[PDB]
Amino acid sequence: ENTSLWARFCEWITSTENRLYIGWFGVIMIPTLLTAISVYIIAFIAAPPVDIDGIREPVSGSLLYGNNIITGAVVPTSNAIGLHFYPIWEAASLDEWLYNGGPYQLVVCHFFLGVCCYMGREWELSYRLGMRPWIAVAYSAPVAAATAVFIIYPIGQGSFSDGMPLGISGTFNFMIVFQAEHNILMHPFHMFGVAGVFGGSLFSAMHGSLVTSSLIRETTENESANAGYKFGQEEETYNIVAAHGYFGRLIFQYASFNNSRSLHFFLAVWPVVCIWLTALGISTMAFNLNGFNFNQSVVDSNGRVLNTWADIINRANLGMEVMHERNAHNFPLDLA
Amino acid sequence: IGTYQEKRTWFDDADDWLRQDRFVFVGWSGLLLLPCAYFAVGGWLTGCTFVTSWYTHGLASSYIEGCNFLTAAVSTPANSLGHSLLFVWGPEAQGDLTRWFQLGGLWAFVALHGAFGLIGFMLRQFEIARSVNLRPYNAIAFSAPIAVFVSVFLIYPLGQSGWFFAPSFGVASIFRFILFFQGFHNWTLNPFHMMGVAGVLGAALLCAIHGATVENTLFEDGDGANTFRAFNPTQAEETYSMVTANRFWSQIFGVAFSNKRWLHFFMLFVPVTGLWMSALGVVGLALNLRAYDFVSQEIRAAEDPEFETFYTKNILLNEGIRAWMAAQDQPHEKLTLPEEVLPRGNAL
Amino acid sequence: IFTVRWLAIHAIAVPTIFFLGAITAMQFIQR
Amino acid sequence: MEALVYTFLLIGTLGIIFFSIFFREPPRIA
Amino acid sequence: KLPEAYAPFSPIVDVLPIIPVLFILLAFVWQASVSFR
Amino acid sequence: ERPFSDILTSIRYWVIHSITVPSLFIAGWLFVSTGLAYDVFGSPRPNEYFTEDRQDAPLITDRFNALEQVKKLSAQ
Amino acid sequence: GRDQETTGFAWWAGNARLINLSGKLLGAHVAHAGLIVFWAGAMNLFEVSHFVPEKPMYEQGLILLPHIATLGYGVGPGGEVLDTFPYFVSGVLHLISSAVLGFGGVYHSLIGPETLEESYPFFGYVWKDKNKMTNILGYHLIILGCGAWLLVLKALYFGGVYDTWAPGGGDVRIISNPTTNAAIIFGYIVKSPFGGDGWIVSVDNLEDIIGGHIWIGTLCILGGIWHIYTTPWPWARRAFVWSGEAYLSYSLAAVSLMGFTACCFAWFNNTAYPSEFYGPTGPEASQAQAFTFLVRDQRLGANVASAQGPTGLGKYLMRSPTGEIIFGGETMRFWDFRGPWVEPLRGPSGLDLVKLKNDIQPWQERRAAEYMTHAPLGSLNSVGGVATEINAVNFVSPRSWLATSHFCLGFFFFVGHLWHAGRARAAAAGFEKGIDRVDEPVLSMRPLD
Amino acid sequence: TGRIPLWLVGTVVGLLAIGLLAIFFYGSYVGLGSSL
Amino acid sequence: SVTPSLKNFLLSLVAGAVVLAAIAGAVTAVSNF
Ligand code: CLA
Ligand code: CLA
Ligand SMILES: CCCCCCCCCCCCCCCC(=O)OC[C@H](COP(=O)(O)OC[C@@H](O)CO)OC(=O)CCCCCCCCCCCCCCC
Ligand SMILES: CC1=C(/C=C/C(C)=C/C=C/C(C)=C/C=C/C=C(C)/C=C/C=C(C)/C=C/C2=C(C)CCCC2(C)C)C(C)(C)CCC1
Ligand SMILES: CC1=C(/C=C/C(C)=C/C=C/C(C)=C/C=C/C=C(C)/C=C/C=C(C)/C=C/C2=C(C)CCCC2(C)C)C(C)(C)CCC1
Ligand SMILES: CC1=C(/C=C/C(C)=C/C=C/C(C)=C/C=C/C=C(C)/C=C/C=C(C)/C=C/C2=C(C)CCCC2(C)C)C(C)(C)CCC1
Ligand SMILES: CC1=C(/C=C/C(C)=C/C=C/C(C)=C/C=C/C=C(C)/C=C/C=C(C)/C=C/C2=C(C)CCCC2(C)C)C(C)(C)CCC1
Ligand SMILES: [Cl-]
Ligand SMILES: [Cl-]
Ligand SMILES: [Fe+2]
Ligand code: NA
Repeated sequence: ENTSLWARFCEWITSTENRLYIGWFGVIMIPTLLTAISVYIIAFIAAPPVDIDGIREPVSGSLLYGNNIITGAVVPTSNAIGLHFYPIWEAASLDEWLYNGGPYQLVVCHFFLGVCCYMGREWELSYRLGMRPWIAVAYSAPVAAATAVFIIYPIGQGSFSDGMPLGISGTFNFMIVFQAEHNILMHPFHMFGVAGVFGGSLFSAMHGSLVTSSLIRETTENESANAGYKFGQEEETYNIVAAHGYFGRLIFQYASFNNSRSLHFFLAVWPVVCIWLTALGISTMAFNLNGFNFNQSVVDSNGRVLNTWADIINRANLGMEVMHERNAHNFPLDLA
Repeated sequence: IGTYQEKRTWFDDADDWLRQDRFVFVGWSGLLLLPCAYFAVGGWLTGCTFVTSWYTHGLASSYIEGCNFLTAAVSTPANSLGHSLLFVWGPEAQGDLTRWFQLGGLWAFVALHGAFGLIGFMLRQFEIARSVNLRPYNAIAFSAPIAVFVSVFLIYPLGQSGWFFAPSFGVASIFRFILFFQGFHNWTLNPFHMMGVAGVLGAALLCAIHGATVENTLFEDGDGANTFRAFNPTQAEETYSMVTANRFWSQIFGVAFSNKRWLHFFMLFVPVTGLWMSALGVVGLALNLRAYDFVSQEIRAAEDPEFETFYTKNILLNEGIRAWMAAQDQPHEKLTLPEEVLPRGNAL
Repeated sequence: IFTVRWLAIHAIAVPTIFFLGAITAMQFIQR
Repeated sequence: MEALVYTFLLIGTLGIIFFSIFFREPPRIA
Repeated sequence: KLPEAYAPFSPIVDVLPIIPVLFILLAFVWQASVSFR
Repeated sequence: ERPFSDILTSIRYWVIHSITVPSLFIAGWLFVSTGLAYDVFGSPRPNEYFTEDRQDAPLITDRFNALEQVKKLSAQ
Repeated sequence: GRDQETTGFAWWAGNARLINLSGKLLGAHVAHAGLIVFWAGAMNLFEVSHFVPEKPMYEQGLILLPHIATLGYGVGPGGEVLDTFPYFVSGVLHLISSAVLGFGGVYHSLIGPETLEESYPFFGYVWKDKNKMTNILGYHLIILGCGAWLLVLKALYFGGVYDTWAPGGGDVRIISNPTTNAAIIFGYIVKSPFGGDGWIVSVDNLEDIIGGHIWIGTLCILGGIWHIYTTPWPWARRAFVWSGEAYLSYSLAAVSLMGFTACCFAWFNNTAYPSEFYGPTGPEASQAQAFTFLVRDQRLGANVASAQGPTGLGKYLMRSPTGEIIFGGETMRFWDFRGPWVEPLRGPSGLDLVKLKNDIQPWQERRAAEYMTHAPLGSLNSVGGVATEINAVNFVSPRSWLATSHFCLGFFFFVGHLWHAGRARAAAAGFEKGIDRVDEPVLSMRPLD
Repeated sequence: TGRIPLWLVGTVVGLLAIGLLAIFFYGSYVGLGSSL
Repeated sequence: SVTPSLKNFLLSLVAGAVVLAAIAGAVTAVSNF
């Protein structure tokens, strides 16, 4: 082929003979993701405490500073920074950069770039292999949620300090404070997201059980049935008609989904759509829209307030609200 | 049956009738499923429509009181009734249907009829699978929702002081139950809800990934831009390329399935295991064996007044939830806490 | 007619319409 | 010493992932 | 509010904005009329 | 079993049901309006939540004799 | 109409049957444009009918009336509504024009030629005639440039627009001397999008806005002419896919980016979205609360300058990481907020201690209190305040509605870029319907990836 | 049984269902449960 | 008997037997048509 080095480089980058597919989206995914992985690992293992709330009250999140895996995290950037860009070269010294929560911002930025390029790379390999290019559309839902909880919510709230901490207990803290300040449980989009994950579990179990049951006898006893299927079988090893008949008889006849294609499109579209909706809900609440507020909505003839389960939810929300950041509030209304 | 069929008995006539393939398969399991499930759903609807919780939780939880679909709920009975089964003929209601509604007996009615309906539905799955000669993997999968229902609505309330702490059948009531678990049991920190979360999220991931991968590796099989028409239910060849999907995911992700049976077994396996682990954790909570704290970190924080982690902040949040929800969530305690004892931050 | 499907339809239809009427009437109550 | 154990466990998990990716058994067609 | 000449026509204005969401439902009705041909 | 399309497009079905579906709807409206719903299901009316002496939410606080307790706590 | 048998597209993709039917495609696009204008007119009439000029616009949930008011048209000093008639005129005009456009869409969709290539060569594109597509792009680009110059003319010689930075409470000012400097105007686009910089969202002057729209209008007209008189370069031919769905995907990506930008503009910017009509922003409300409590505790004796908070950092005033004096508390995250009611109190090194003692004017206090009580926090059912409220106030800020809605739209149109773009690539290559099943590419590759 | 076409029945039933839903929302904003 | 709760329990047993026999008789009658 072309003797030029650039043509050889382009051939190698776009080659489908690589064990892992590099691509043009790959040449941005690899460095950003590797940088994020390196910083996250070194920060999670040994990183000094971070003044997340900007009140000069550092929070320890690394293993070396007395944390386990469950409590350890990469603490978000200092509230004093806000949405300001905080690269390493901006800080006076590495000590200051570590103190103000720079590693969180570095990891979040390089990681957002990485996941966007990962979606692009999924499309690119689909195009290179001659297949339909919509796996990336399905993958957009996790990307949407990650952007909402790492980028969009900090932007709406005006500080990276409100982004989800890169840890487990940090994740739980983020969830609890989010419920306190937005009543996410009553928001119809977390409702759709819950319906989506529950439906994903239900439909995954249902589809897997139906396909496993309909699996035609190609392997007898004394060994696992997986030996009956071959990677190059190029045939359906399961009786689809029996599975459809079972599913129809289970609830009611003419339950549709006699198409394998229709069934798999439904499997693809239910959780993806619901995760899209819940990510949009997180972003809209990032712009302070909140869920339903039916507090004191029921009153008697004379005007006395009749409490509802929404009122008990509000009591729990009040409990979370007055404790989430003990020392960071100087004025009665949070508003931030 | 085996050596010979002997003579036809009335059981044979009943079996032949019940096993007919009509629009709604009743079967032998139907005699338990249809009445129980029908009464459970109808009781939930009547309770969310007309029955109130003013005497049980001191809360208005019906449509006729002004509640909507979100806030209406068939509330659990009063705590003073303990774990009473609350039969409409029992020593509590003593036959008064209206007062039985008022005492909260509808919750016990709905819960018991729903439990027997779930038993009947798994029996229905077994019966239908046996009729069509299929390995009953879907009943085995449905064992997980039954485990969740048993551990949450039956085992957990029995471990506590009464039905009062069970989940009331409703939307906002379930949300209250969830927040109560976070505040009191620290349920998020429990590794079993962690495994359940992992199982459910992985099941959703598998559902989405399998659907997308199948829909994006389809063989052509047709000339229309609508790929759904290019499929026959009775065809033998696979409608999507397994080799192409395996290669794609091997080069994108690193590992990929190469066995359809194993793939679908994994799809069945992940959510069931997640739900079963969550059920075991809920049993532990029923006994109040909660994974509430890491004692090492609490001791270090007590000795070191400047050591702080997200775990300690979560503990403070739980403390706030408990203190501010106890007074109205548990009226039987009669907690008249003055505002000066409630934990509270600064200027909030 | 009065088949099994008839009963299955009417067990979830007559109560449904009755309750829809009840809820509609509730919508026009003044405290 | 707990940090050492946690680091070892994480390193072991990552090494298992690496081996399962780059030293997998080849998918045998037919 | 509207100028005093157009005050009686207030109900029509209060009803107008929902027509655009009626157009998509009309498209679905039209498709159903042809058996989703 | 006749297909649902044939039944739903049959004039006989509609002439049969056009006097029964409204009858059920009107029955439900009458059930709510005539005060029967409160009478049978025991939900207190908007002017019956609080009595002369009970100015707060009621509490059952008894296992047996709960019938008498809920009867004296409920509107008389 | 059409059917699936003759087209290959089911009903749920029926408009895809219009890809190669130029006349009916024109009819559909004209009908949707008529729909847009109809919503504009009808919603404007709805808003004016439900409008009481005594209350502020943002109190009553109006989104279009603030848009009209920002262009002048019946607002006095301080954003006081004088005449509601211009709003009515705008509603009626957009509505009647929508009726005309709807008739046109109906005609070009039902009776007009199905394909315009034969009878009307001037309108007969082929989705791959690059010169014709560039010509259409040039025409509509010229139209957009004319619209931008229309805005410039409105601000220059037709009464000006509502400057919220005018001395006092803001007023309708005639912008003279627009910022026509290349460095200033193009410094916004290369500006960072992070805090303190904000990319183009941080445009603060009316002069900058008018100069920018001047540059954009001139460039759009020039680019329209250029794309009219030229064919894409040979490198441009290889880089892009040339099909109708490809062009749709490019436009989808562009408008998704624009939707995200509009969401951020509505949430953060208060120059092009004056707070007199849209209400305070998030940062504006937080700064207003801090300012109100500062003046309250300063009136009750005390010395806010030396007042130390519980954290030892400053209860009312502190120092930004750069060193600028800023309001204390959580609102330190919004230290880069700039507003008409707070700029007079800022010295060279930030908030001035002396000015904060005696230079505060009562109108600033009233505006700060009003903004504090109307912070952009609400519920889905329009219940004002934080999630833990008493369900007594009926208010959600128009900024919140605009931000949430147009962010959702931007995200969905990014998903549109993904979908329609991938499909364009596959259809151009030939994979749109599936694997070949006779020559799979994968079967021609060496094993083990 | 070709009289009363199925699409007409579906449209009428859908209109009734949407009207019922709108009545429910209206009742959400007035009377009991309206927070006033 | 001695206790009212016991009498209610026995009557509940009788009523449950009645409904169970009703279900069995219904299925028998429909099976024999
Ligand atoms: C605003 C959205 C919009 C628009 C502008 C169009 C436009 C169009 N569609 Mg389409 N469609 C849409 C949404 C839309 N669609 C949606 C949401 C779906 C999913 C259900 C479809 C599914 C679909 C299919 C399956 C098909 C089309 C087709 C068509 C084209 C032919 C129309 C025709 O002749 O039908 C017939 C016209 C009538 C039956 C007349 C009744 C409707 C008219 C327009 C009355 C409008 C009322 C209005 C108030 C009149 C105002 C008058 C004015 C003077 C004030 C046309 C250009 C067809 C096509 O592909 O073209 C070849 C086709 O087969 N569409
Ligand atoms: C939305 C209107 C529009 C559209 C759709 C197009 C579309 C097109 N133009 Mg055109 N152009 C326009 C407006 C437009 N132009 C205007 C207003 C002008 C006057 C300045 C020009 C002047 C122009 C010239 C001179 C040329 C084109 C060319 C082209 C074709 C090649 C596109 C390309 O180079 O790829 C993509 C472009 C790039 C990868 C380079 C990016 C350059 C910009 C300035 C980067 C700025 C980045 C900056 C930091 C802002 C970032 C913020 C951002 C994220 C929002 C293409 C079909 C070429 C052509 O084919 O000739 C006919 C060509 O030579 N255009
Ligand atoms: C470019 C991005 C690179 C990063 C991707 C990382 C890939 C992870 C692959 C590891 C899989 C491990 C199982 C090996 C075993 C293995 O994969 O064998 C390969 C197997 C395919 O085998 P077969 O299809 O032949 O299975 C049938 C057998 O029963 C015998 O026929 O794939 C799977 O089982 C499902 C894929 C794993 C599903 C994802 C695993 C999720 C675990 C994530 C662990 C998180 C740890 C966090 C760090 C603390
Ligand atoms: C408890 C009890 C009982 C039982 C009873 C029953 C069983 C009842 C039934 C009931 C029922 C059975 C009811 C029903 C209900 C229903 C309803 C109430 C409806 C609902 C629906 C709706 C609300 C709708 C919605 C919507 C619309 C509107 C639009 C579109 C979409 C949809 C469709 C979703 C007895 C006798 C044992 C005795 C003792 C006590
Ligand atoms: C194609 C087609 C489509 C679409 C269509 C369309 C969308 C069209 C357009 C339409 C339109 C969009 C039209 C418009 C209309 C409007 C009008 C016609 C107006 C009128 C006005 C008047 C009559 C007056 C009024 C008034 C005044 C001015 C003053 C104030 C008061 C008032 C308001 C009363 C569809 C989907 C169906 C599908 C199929 C095909
Ligand atoms: C008006 C105004 C202003 C101004 C503004 C401006 C100055 C604008 C312009 C802007 C601009 C100046 C824009 C541009 C953009 C561009 C872009 C966005 C591009 C993109 C690219 C692409 C899309 C491509 C891609 C690719 C590659 C790279 C590779 C191969 C393939 C392709 C070619 C496809 C201111 C600020 C004062 C504010 C106020 C208003
Ligand atoms: C401006 C104005 C006007 C107006 C105009 C117009 C433009 C109108 C429109 C009209 C329309 C445009 C209407 C439409 C409507 C629609 C509808 C009414 C629909 C419904 C539907 C439903 C309810 C359902 C459906 C369904 C689906 C969704 C699926 C499939 C199946 C079915 C079909 C069932 C007038 C005259 C007043 C005068 C004054 C001024
Ligand atoms: Cl926190
Ligand atoms: Cl504060
Ligand atoms: Fe499958
Ligand atoms: Na606090």
